[PDB]
Amino acid sequence: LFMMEATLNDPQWSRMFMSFLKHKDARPLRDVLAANPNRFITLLLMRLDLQFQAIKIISIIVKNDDSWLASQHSLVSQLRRVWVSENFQERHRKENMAATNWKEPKLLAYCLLNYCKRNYGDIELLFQLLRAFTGRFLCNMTFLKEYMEEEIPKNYSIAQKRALFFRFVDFNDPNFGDELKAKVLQHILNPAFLYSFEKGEDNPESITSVFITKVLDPEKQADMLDSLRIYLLQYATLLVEHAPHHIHDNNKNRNSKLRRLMTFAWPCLLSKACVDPACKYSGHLLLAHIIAKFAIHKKIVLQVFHSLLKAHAMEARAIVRQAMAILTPAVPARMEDGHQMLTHWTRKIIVEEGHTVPQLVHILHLIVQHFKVYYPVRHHLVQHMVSAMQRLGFTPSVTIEQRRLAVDLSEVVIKWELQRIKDIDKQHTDTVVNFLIRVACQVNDNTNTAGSPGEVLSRRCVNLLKTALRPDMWPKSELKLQWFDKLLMTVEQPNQVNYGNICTGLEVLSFLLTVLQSPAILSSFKP
Amino acid sequence: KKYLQFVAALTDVNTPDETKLKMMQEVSENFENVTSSPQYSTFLEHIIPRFLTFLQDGELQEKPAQQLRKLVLEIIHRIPTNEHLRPHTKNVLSVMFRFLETENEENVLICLRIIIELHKQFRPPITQEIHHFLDFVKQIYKELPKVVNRYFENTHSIIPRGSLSLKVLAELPIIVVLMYQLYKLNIHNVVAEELYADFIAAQIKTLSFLAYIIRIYQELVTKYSQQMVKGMLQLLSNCPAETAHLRKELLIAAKHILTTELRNQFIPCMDKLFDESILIGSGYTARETLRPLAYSTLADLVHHVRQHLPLSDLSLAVQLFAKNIDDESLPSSIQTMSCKLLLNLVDCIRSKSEQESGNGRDVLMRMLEVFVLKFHTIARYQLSAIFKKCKPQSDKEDKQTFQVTDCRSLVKTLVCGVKTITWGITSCKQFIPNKQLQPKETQIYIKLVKYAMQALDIYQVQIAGNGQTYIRVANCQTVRMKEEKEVLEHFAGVFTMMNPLTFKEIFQTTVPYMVERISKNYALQIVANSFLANPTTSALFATILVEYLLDRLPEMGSNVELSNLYLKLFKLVFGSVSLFA
Repeated sequence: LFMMEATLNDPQWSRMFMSFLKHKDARPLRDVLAANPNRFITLLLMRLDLQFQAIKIISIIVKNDDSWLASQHSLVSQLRRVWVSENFQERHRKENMAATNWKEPKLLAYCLLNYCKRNYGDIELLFQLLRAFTGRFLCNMTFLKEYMEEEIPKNYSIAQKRALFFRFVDFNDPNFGDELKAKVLQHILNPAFLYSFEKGEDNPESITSVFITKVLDPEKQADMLDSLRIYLLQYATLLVEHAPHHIHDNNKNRNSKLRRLMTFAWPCLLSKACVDPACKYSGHLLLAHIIAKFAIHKKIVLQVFHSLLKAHAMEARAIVRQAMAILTPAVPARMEDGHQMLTHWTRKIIVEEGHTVPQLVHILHLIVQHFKVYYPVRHHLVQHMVSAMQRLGFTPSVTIEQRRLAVDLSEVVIKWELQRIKDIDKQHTDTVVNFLIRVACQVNDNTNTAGSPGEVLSRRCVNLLKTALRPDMWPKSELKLQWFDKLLMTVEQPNQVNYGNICTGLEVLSFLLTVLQSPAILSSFKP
Repeated sequence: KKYLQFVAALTDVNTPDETKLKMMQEVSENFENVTSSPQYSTFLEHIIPRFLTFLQDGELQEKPAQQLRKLVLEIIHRIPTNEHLRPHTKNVLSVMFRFLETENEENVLICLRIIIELHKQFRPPITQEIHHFLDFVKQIYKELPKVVNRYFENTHSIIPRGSLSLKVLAELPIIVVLMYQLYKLNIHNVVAEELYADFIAAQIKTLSFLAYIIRIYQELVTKYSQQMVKGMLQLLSNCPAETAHLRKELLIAAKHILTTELRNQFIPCMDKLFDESILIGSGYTARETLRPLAYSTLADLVHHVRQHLPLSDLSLAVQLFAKNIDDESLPSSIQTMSCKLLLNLVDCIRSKSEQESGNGRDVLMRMLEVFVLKFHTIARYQLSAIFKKCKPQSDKEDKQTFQVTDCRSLVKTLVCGVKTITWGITSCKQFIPNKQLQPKETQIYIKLVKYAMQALDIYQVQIAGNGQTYIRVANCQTVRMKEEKEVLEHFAGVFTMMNPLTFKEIFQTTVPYMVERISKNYALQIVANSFLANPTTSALFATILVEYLLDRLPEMGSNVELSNLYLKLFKLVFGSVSLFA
């Protein structure tokens, strides 16, 4: 009575039938439909609403059964057909302001996933990505994304990881028949690597196949790679990192200088081409990862280091930071005979920065600050960074970068002195201490009188000052009499009497403790 | 020694290749080593004639001219003082004018760099030569059309440098009339369109030109050139997607232009405002990390100009925004801003429903749908994310705290938006006051309350004095810092305003889940208190609650928790009876 097209097209009776079939006691009503899957084939083709009605009823049946999956091959032969159909995509994308049948994609993807999770259909599982990251996304993302992220890398490839990867690689032929670019071919790299990493902590032929099948600029056609390149580079990085180690990598990577990964990454990141920062810096990271474990070539590590240092201009922060974290401990360990050489190259690239390129200098300062442990043996290079911090702290650092970077760079030399004494340029260290004294009582004014951040960093700078005097570097610290006078004498002018003077008072108390240790300062308290 | 060492090395052409590089190394050492006052000015007075004689000769080249320009760039990097800056100004502005807008080397780039580093001293009497430079700027800007029109299908970095140099040189000095001439140049700006990389370089030249035209965000100027800015906006959509930094700077320059009232009113009538968050303001296929800035700019624009958009424009704007409201990759801040935009636009849609036969009910219901969907998604995932890291019986945690705060604000914004939307659909489409809702929106509201009674549970997490999150107790009878009280009060207000006999069905269906969540979250008890305090809705809710509790009475003897819950519910019922006897 409900399946009559005349009544099934009516919203009222269709909603009534849906509510009835959704009820708990609808077991016999669902059986008569499961016994006739061919009925939906006549509806899954102006009478286009029958498609949505059939997709809705199928979703209810699947949700209430959870086992009527292996008996619906002829159905999914049409259900997946409309899923991958360009007509469906266009019809549902072009006009979606107030169009009915809005939840069709969610239920369609849900039933497709329910079917594909019982039988491992590769083509269907990979075509499911049409709405996993790309396409149209209105509640359709998470239900499948969480599945592919947690359930898939749990029990999917427990027995046939290599065969599954080979199937996903052979997918290129059926994929190119309907999808030729990253929109699907790039997303397929995620479902595989979640497991490759979950079980990366077994498949030798796949490592040999991936390199030769995806030759540099696959198919000798670079024009088609826009985002697939970045994900292939990430694949190669995490591959040389965890799953295949030297044992499996060196077998085929012996031809690195040939079309293998080395040439797949080096020419693009070296030349000025590939203006897209993402792909360039991901190739840099791939080279860094390769160098970290193997491929001790003819000093190309220094070339990569230089290309990375000079290239991190505006927004390369994350990728270049990761590449340095992966490579910074690799170059010195594998350049024992060239420690002085690499340090002098660093000095050179530092002194060739006469333009001072503020953002480049900040990035380099942050780089050398992250790795405090790798420049204790180069105290000769502290003068440049100290002189740079001196000028950094003088600029109007309304922004967050300059003065915070300066104070943490001062903490860097504090820790350097700590590890040096308990295993230095005296005048520059005295100037550094005087700067920490000045900047500590200057940042207090950068922020408003009250009700705003900026005081916790001033307190941590005061703590840095307190701690820097415990080493034997305190005797030669200079009293900033004029700065203290000017800042605290502001109280004579009732304007701008903010708590900045209170931090100045705490610093005067710290220096009072110093003179308590060495009464010589009594003669310096005249101002 | 530096003096007699650099002087004895004087060599013009006898050793062109490496002697100049050795002298460059020597002067770099000189610059890295401190110099005293007696060894400060004479060095520059000797360098200036040397720079002159070295630039006199040797005007894709890789000849000693390159190392000569490098020595010049180093002499520039010196920046010792200003007293000896006068003849260097003449030399720089003489070498600047020649061989520009051609396949020339970077000599002009460092030239503009030294020009920028030169005008910082505020030299009055050199305004004539920089005025000639501005005349050359007038020339090149008017020549740009012919340049792009002579190179067809059958370097390019000079214009951005010149533009930023003119910007920084017009910002510092006294305000003069020369900026009006630069404005007249903005009227003559180029708007038409490895060699393709050079054409993209020309596009970014135009982008830097526009970045200089940002002056539209300054003292008012006669703007009779809407066609030129429209062509430039078209070129922006024609700009490349691979360059992320330049696209970001372009979006910043655009949002800055849109930050004034006299420019917003001209945007909506341009191409029907169809060039919104469709893939024009962001990378086409390269990168979409700067998406937050573009979305914020578009939201501010549509908010300032919402009062002049027809049905189709607002409909497709909502269609484009609801797509990003659900994007999990975006920070929750953008989601809160989009919810604010939607709840502020709901009132405008309602007010405009009087025109064009309305058609607002459909869009308002369709966006209430996405609002309830966001409610459900956050109550399903955000609550789990926080509960999977709670420390019972008490850095990435610092950011997780900010995320928890963003979610706590998101739930409030969602409640407010849902209230404003409920006010909307019940006041448009003839219209009849307090029309009985249809079954569709009735079930939608049932699911809305069912899912929002869970989202409100985000207020049970607290921040400690050490940084670790803490889960609140089941019942403490406190004020909850007043943060959530108003939130659930507005949540109740959402339903207090709807039709009575629809409230009846909704709460007859959802009263068991209500008491269940109240037992699991005592903070929701005030929702029932607000329902019982509001007139025209207290009787129905009280009747439903008593009819539900009279059958669950024997359950009070099993455990003490639900017994106390039912006791408090009966106390509230008696209070309501006393208030609405």
